Amino acid sequence: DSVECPFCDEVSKYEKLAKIGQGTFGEVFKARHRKTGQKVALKKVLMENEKEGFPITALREIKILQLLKHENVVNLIEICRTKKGSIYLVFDFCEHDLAGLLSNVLVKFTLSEIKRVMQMLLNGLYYIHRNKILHRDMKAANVLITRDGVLKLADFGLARAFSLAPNRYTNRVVTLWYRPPELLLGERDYGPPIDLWGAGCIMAEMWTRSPIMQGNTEQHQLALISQLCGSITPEVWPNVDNYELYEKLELVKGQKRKVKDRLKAYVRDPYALDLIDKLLVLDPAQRIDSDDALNHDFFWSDPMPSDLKG
Amino acid sequence: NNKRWYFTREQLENSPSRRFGVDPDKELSYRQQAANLLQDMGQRLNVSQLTINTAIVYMHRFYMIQSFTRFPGNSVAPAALFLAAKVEGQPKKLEHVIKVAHTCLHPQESLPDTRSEAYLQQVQDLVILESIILQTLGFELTIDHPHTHVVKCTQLVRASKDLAQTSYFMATNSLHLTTFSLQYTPPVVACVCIHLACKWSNWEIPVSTDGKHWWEYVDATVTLELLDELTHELLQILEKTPNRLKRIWNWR
Ligand SMILES: CNc1nc(C)c(-c2nc(Nc3cccc(O)c3)ncc2C#N)s1
Repeated sequence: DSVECPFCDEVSKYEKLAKIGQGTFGEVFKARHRKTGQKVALKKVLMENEKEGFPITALREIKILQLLKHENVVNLIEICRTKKGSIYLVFDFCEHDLAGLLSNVLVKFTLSEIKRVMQMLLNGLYYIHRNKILHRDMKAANVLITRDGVLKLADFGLARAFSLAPNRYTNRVVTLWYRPPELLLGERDYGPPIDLWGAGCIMAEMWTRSPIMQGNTEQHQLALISQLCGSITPEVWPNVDNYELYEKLELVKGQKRKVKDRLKAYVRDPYALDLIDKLLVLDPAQRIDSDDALNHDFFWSDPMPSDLKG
Repeated sequence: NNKRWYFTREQLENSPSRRFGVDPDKELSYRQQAANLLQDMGQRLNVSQLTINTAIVYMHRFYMIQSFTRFPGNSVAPAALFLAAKVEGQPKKLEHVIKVAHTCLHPQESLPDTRSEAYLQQVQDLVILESIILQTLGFELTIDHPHTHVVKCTQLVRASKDLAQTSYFMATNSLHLTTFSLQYTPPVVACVCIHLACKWSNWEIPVSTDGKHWWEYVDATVTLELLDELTHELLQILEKTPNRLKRIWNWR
């Protein structure tokens, strides 16, 4: 005896192709629209554990994809039903994901192409922040590139809106390797700067072809960071000595920044090094923002940023 | 898009419900009723008037696709409220919404043993419904209410603390009492509320240095013809609602 539903199509209009989402992370399928051939990505809304109706986290993400419409942000086409039932987010399909390319040994980037990638990514960041959204899950894997060489920021599952007052946000956000000092020290009043820290790790990954600081626990992560950026001193990071987790996790203090030195090998360009160094800054307050990053001489020197083919 | 959830008068007459024999007069009643249910529950659950309003819009919209004869207000209202609360970051526990909805609709009834099959079933019932609401709204849950635009305007009209309260009063009531939200954009509706708030209090706001009436600075599509016709309609139904007008009547 079922009911009307003008504004929610059955997902069966798409023909499933192949599970992209490995590690069963998401249950993400590639699909093909049955009539026009248009390719899309389908994410099912899980809720095996939801005992509180439709997952509030889903509602959030949906609110956010609906808001964000921009050349460098993945596009939610619509939401679909099944007809026991289930719910699917439907996205414009993206040929590659940055992690897949950085891992592939055959793939190769010129300095000119790398510049372009970072430019699109930083542009996306500028945009969503302009829109009061924090992504909170910056990683190579969450960065897609379309067959025609346009970069898209993806996966807003963990994303969330932010504002101004004292803020009380969830702390355990962002993949460990890409998580910034603030969070590890227990900050809950954080903002856009945490995404830029992510951008830093990714930028470096463009040459090292591998996540740079891979800690096993927060203790370990913070170790690695001190061995790259120097050690957290109220001197270097004004007022860092105000977190409880500060001395209750104390890490060694005979440590000076090797950001430029240790990466000197992989990166040739003095500019690219300088920009990375400005992203991987300890104090979030002193960390470069998307606007200044886009203006960095890196994007306005030779070789200028180019298009993407191989 | 911008026109999906806005309807002409002719479209409002041909409601899914009129299609199943429901008088247009009756239907408005079903709407107001739900709105009340929403208000009463919302207050006992101690959520914001914002959420109450967001639930109320979902309700109005739902019933431009669904018919009252197939989904009763007493079933939709709790579902829609449960939802609006999640959306407005004021989430209420499913068990807790069920409980309040019960005592609201059955002040007399004895609340079931949460262990019962008859209770387990009615939990699942709410959830099913919330889903049917999402799919009806095509997952479009970001609402916009006149209230935002009220402050913006009233402030810039420089109107007493009191005048301003009366204006929001008009706002919240146009939601319970009318289908303005289905026909006019929050901004336009706000002008309607402020216009009447002034008429009610004998406030007159004099013409800008330009000869342009206040509302034009809030929306150029709006005209005196419209505002006058609309406030009349709104004032009429207020006069119909027992004690509503008493709330703002200058007793002195
Ligand atoms: C795991 N998180 C993700 N959600 C979506 C929807 C993803 C996605 N993936 C693609 N294509 C793709 C994915 C993984 C590797 C690769 O080489 C290509 N296109 C669009 C989206 C979106 N949204 S990934």
